[PDB]
Amino acid sequence: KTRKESYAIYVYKVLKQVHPDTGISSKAMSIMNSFVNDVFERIAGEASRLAHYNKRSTITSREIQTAVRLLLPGELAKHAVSEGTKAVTKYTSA
Amino acid sequence: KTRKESYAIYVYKVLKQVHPDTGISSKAMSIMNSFVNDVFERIAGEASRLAHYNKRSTITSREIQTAVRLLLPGELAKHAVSEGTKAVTKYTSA
Amino acid sequence: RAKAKTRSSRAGLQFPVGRVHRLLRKGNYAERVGAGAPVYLAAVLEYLTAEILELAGNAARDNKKTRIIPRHLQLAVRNDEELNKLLGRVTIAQGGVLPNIQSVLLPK
Amino acid sequence: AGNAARDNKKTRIIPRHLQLAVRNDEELNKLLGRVTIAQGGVLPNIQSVLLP
Amino acid sequence: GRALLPFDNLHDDPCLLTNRSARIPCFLAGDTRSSEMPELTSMHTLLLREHNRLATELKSLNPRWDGERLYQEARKIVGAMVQIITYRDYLPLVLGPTAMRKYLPTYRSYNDSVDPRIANVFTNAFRYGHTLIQPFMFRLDNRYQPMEPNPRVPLSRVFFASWRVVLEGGIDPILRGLMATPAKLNRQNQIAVDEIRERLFEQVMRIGLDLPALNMQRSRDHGLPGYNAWRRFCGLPQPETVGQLGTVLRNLKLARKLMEQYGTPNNIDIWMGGVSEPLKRKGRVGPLLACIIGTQFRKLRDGDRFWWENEGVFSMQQRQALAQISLPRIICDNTGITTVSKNNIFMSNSYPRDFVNCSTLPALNLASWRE
Amino acid sequence: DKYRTITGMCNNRRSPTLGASNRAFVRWLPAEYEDGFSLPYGWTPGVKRNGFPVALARAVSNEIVRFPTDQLTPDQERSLMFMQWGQLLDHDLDFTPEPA
Amino acid sequence: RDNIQGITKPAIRRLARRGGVKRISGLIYEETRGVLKVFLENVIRDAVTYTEHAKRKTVTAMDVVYALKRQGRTLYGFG
Amino acid sequence: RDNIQGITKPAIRRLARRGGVKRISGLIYEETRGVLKVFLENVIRDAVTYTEHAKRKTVTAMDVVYALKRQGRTLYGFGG
Amino acid sequence: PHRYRPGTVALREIRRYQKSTELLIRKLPFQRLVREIAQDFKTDLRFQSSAVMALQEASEAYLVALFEDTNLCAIHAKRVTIMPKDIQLARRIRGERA
Amino acid sequence: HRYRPGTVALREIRRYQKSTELLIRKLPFQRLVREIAQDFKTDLRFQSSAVMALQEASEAYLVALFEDTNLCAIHAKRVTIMPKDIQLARRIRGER
DNA sequence: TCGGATGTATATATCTGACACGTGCCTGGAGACTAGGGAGTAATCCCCTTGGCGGTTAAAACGCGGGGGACAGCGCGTACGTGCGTTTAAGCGGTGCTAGAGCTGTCTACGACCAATTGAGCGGCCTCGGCACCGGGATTCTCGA
DNA sequence: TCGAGAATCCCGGTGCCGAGGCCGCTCAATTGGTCGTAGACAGCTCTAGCACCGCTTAAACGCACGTACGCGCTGTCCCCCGCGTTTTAACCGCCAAGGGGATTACTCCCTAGTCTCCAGGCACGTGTCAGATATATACATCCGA
Ligand code: HEM
Repeated sequence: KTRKESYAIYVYKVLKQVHPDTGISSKAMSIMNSFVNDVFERIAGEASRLAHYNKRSTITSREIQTAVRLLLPGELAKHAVSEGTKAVTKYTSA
Repeated sequence: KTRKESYAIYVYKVLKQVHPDTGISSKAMSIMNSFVNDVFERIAGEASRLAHYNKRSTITSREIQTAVRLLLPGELAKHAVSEGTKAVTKYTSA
Repeated sequence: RAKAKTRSSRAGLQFPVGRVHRLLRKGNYAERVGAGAPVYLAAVLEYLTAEILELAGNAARDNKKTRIIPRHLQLAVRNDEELNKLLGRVTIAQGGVLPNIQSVLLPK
Repeated sequence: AGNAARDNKKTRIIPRHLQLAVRNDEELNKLLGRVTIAQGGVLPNIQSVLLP
Repeated sequence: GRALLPFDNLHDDPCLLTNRSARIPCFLAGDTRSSEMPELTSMHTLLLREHNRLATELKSLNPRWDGERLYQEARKIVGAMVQIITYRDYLPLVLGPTAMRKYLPTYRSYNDSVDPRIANVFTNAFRYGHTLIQPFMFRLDNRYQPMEPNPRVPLSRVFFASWRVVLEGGIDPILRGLMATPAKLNRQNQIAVDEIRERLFEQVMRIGLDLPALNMQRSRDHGLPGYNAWRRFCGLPQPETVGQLGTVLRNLKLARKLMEQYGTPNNIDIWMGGVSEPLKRKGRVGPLLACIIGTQFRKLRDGDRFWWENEGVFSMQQRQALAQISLPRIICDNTGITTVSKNNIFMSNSYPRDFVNCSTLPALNLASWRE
Repeated sequence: DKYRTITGMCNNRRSPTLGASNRAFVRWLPAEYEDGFSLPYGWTPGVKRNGFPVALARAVSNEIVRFPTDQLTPDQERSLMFMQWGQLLDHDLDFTPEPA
Repeated sequence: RDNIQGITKPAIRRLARRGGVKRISGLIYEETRGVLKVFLENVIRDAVTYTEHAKRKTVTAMDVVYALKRQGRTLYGFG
Repeated sequence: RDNIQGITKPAIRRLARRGGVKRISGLIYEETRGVLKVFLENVIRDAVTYTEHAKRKTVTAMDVVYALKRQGRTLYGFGG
Repeated sequence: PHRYRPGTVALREIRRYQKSTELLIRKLPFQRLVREIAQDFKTDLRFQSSAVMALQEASEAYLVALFEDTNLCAIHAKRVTIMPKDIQLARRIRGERA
Repeated sequence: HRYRPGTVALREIRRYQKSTELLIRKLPFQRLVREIAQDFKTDLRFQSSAVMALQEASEAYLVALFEDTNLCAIHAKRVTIMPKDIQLARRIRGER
């Protein structure tokens, strides 16, 4: 056949982290996969625009942080920033 | 001083083609420059999306033609398509 | 080496095919760009520019002027259905508005 | 979405619960403002003038 | 072995008067002017051959059909073909993109509140083609080379010379010459050639005619208004003095000559003002002629109840089949020419840079005509 | 009404005779005549049009249209099929008869 | 084929009830049919353009999703 | 620092006249001031974010143009 | 016999159809309409089932949102009935028929 | 001498629909922009073009909003615009 | 419903600053040549779309009675438009300073790019319990007395 | 308020099909070096943003009337709702063909990548002529007698 990658196992892992006794149907998983793809596309496109405006050839964590602050609304954005920052710290130490 | 590229001489040449005795101010030239940049970016982005959808890695004149068909409204699109074709054929003959 | 002739001259255009090709290559649109895509884009851009400039020049002439100002560009764009649909979410600086008044407010 | 499913006495998450979760949250509703969720329905809301 | 137009009998036939030795009379078609030059006769013969071939293929396609049904169906096909070719290839090359888009927007539906009658001014505003006439008739062989004898003939000797069609190799060289010869560019100092100005119908008539002078005289006879009246009618600014006329025409010598001959822009004839204006961008007429012609053709299209795009005239599959027709396909399908021009036949005039073999372009798929 | 009528009759329901053949032209502007009804301009010598003499059409053709043939400029983007199709379409549209 | 009448009056009433409408005038059914026809024409034209570019003869769900997304009407649930 | 009152009543009345409004109620002015403040806050916040990413201290016209284009309010004439 | 006053069953229907998530248009008529519309653009077109399902979902969402805006427009003019002028005003302000 | 109510209003409507200038004084608008930007970053500078672009965008937005408000007011069989019309126009547009 | 007051478009001089050319320089586009991977044809393959048939029944159509909203007319009173006089900062110039934007130079460390290895994730296969129907009673809301 | 009647809600069985967990592979993701350029500093110039002042004078601000419009308040009538009966076609289940999306494989044209070379397109400088600015005049319009 062929291979079709998707964000299904990772969404299920997060769901088991949050609601260990709750499952999810197939239509809801399709919706979640579409949501993840849409948000990825939005953030990556905004970051690419930011890099192009300043005449940079590289997408860095600064571009991603500014894209998150521009796109995500309200306190949501703030929280997201924290999460992202923590990852890039824990990754750099290890 | 760093050179600043713009679509000014070409817009002036087209204006002299259409209205040989009509001039244009500086604000109007800025507006026309912004218009040209906006339309270029719209068509190029749509063509890039079309190439990515069909798992191709080349932007050809078919992608540009379909982007013009999708973006430009009604009769405009038709005429634009004609003009575009009229160029490529000529470019191939020479 | 023969005398260099521009690509836009071979296609019979005024807009630059070479600059458009460079902008397509440097703009991070696709990995490769065909030979005929810049010609098509330049032709389409020149067509749109000529259309809007013709309408704006007519609007300026109707006003007994010689030079095009943003007011004439706004009058050209807003009086044309296709161009108004293309530029629906666009603001033109120092353009003003199209003169209209609702029939209800006029004296009867 | 899991909280919405639990309040409905259901174990699995269906698109209705995702719609209820998104639409009842201000930030998420503003983020997904121009997005349609399939088989999601709408939020129960009747204008007060229509009520008897 | 290919069909020709049926002959006609008349009390005074100019075709015989052109050459007594040959003794070929004028042809017969739907119009009495079908034999002024061999090129018009060639186009008429091509249309007749196309109708006959369509009728034959419809009879083979549908053998139960009667002759009247075949005739009516081929008549509808040829009418739709002419409409498609005209409104898709000819008018954009006359008006240009801006005028064509302004005066001929997207078709919507039939509209009975539109008057499809031909206006009086149109008969004088459609004579712009008198400025595109070359002073010679060109004929080419199968290799698009000058055909002998007489590769190029003066236009004064081809008027009503129907014998040049029957006895001079047929219509193939004439069509080949038409397809691969550039037209004449209308310039403000080169309006019309002397062949049609001093030698028009030289042999038939006692003295040569003057086509431009005939145009102005006929405009006067019909009682048409002046140049400024039409400028006001179409919505363009109306000049009054020499300077305003020079601004409108973008020329000072021509404005001075027009003023010294007429005395006021209100008196300039419609043909003079129409052909003295600077041409549109990618068009072959000025703003006033473009306005008149676009208005007339928009009225003709929107007022015709049998328009090929109207619902019910043709089936959907029939529409898709018809939308793929072309003049080169008809030209290389109904006679012996194999190499034809590509894309817009009205634009390709260089051999062999823009020619094809027409063994590649598709034909008309009649399979949707099954009853 | 499956096919067209040869004369083009009854194409418009409101006015069946409108658009048919052998009828008068449509005047987009009122006609002007040197007498007001049917006399063409230049019929009677000495009659000025709007305070100006009526020019001889042959004279206008002589001074304005006439140009030496040897500097004819061919069209770089059109063929003679342009002229031929224009003439054929015109012979489709209109034809004004005159008495023999 | 007059299939626009296949969208019946009770179906429009149900769609209005989901929207919170209590009383309905009798002239909004033709208006709703016209609105729906316009919307469907736009979306289907874009979807068929996307299909024709790929040299296919089948309109897939991805074509509809892209046609909706390019009009600012993103739809989640069909890929 | 109450500069929101710098948008005077005659200015709002002129803006309404350009929009074709014939009669204006008395409470329109406070509502218009609130609407304008909301719009300006959104646009200026986006522009300042764009400026800060570039490690600059002046808010250039291009930052404003990009901030407007983000909201779907493309502006022609300033910048490119 | 029993009878409900006008507006009671209407409110019951409003409460019932705002709680469900099903599709409110019959599937076969909508599929036929979609095919007839697509007939103009291209001939002999085939549709996946998912394509028609997506079109139906999008159309129903659009119509429900439009009816919400229309109800707001009707209530603005001190009415309860929903008239075509409300639909026209909502579509003008939204930017569609403007 | 005195004009009837609504006459000078129509004259002003015709006058301000022909001009292209800006209808808000520049200095108060610049002060307002600086005050608003004070809440995001401290000691900020502005190009003159930045303030001019902000003014153009704001004026265009307000004029379009007032057109929609006038339509909403006329819908309710009225001639004056009230805050409820502004709220309805904004809510239908999606801003609230 | 003809004459008076006000507002606005029009034709005629003055002056100025901004647009349209001219000139010098440099760097980005054109002309060659070569290498290799993307894509254009072909040849299977199976899958999923279309077309048909028959039965059950749920929903669309139609008709009727009535009541409750839509729309028109009529005061009434108040709040917004129009003038008019007074206050007040806006706009325009000119002067002066310095912050920071933009360019140049150097250099270093970070990301692209290979090759080799292996395990994470995807497809196919089972299987059992969460949910969708069934029935019934229970509780609630509505509307005529 | 109170009772009869629909309508909706809440419980107990009963299957059943889709969600969740297990193997088998294979194809990206990881690990380990190399290399070359993009970006991170520092200096340094000089542009333009900020500040301050004085003066017209056009704008804004109060204030006083009056009238036209927003807003309740009847009153009629007609049009939409609720309900019952009949008619229609949607829906479900099952069969049968075949068009046409997907995979392989196999080259071939076409595009990227590198030097050399110039012309095209910038920046900078200059001058003159559209157009903005006064000024008086001629209509066009509005309100009232
Ligand atoms: C090329 C050689 C042509 C010749 C020799 C020719 C000759 C003539 C002559 C002699 C007349 C009658 C003059 C008069 O009384 O008006 C005429 C009429 C006319 N021609 Fe041509 N013509 C030619 C081409 C064309 C073309 C190319 C067009 C249009 C594209 C055209 C359009 C007309 C029209 C509109 C009339 C008026 C018909 C009428 O009023 O009855 N002609 N032609």
